[PDB]
Amino acid sequence: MVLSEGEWQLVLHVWAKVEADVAGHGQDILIRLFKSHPETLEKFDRFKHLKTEAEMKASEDLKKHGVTVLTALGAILKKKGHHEAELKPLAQSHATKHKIPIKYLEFISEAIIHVLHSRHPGNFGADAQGAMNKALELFRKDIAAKYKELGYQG
Ligand code: HEM
Repeated sequence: MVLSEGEWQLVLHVWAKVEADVAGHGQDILIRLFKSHPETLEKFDRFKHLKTEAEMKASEDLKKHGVTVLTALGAILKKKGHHEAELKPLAQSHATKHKIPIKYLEFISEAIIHVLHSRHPGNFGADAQGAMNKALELFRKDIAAKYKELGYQG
């Protein structure tokens, strides 16, 4: 796939709003993912035990991980499609160490779009949401292709 420049602009314009509060968005997004798809919490041997949303909100470790995830995702989006380098180490650890199925990257893509929609309705109308979905599908497609080369296509 190839996004046009206008689509990238819509993606980087709402992302600049996320970046005003990286740790708060990270929390929202991971909690929305775990609530929606509790099976994904099992992949975290660190958080696994968190039983409620209140516990999740209070977990300092969870919030740090959220900042890690978003920082890496933001560095990938800012490349505007030229992200091969950034993807390599990410696809190797998720395919060999963590073992995250493509299906779970779709689930978090959904949680990212839900949260931007709630927190930025004015910078996240239909065209901007289509552009963000297109940028995340691109991301999932390049990752999936690297999974296959690494031997996982999981
Ligand atoms: C936008 C998608 C994602 C990005 C950009 C991302 C990024 C990262 C980064 C940068 C790290 C630390 C470095 C590393 O281990 O590679 C990480 C660790 C991890 N990620 Fe991903 N991740 C994403 C999605 C997921 C999803 C969907 C899950 C599972 C449901 C997941 C599970 C984990 C786990 C198990 C770790 C290790 C956490 C800890 O033990 O420290 N990741 N991820």
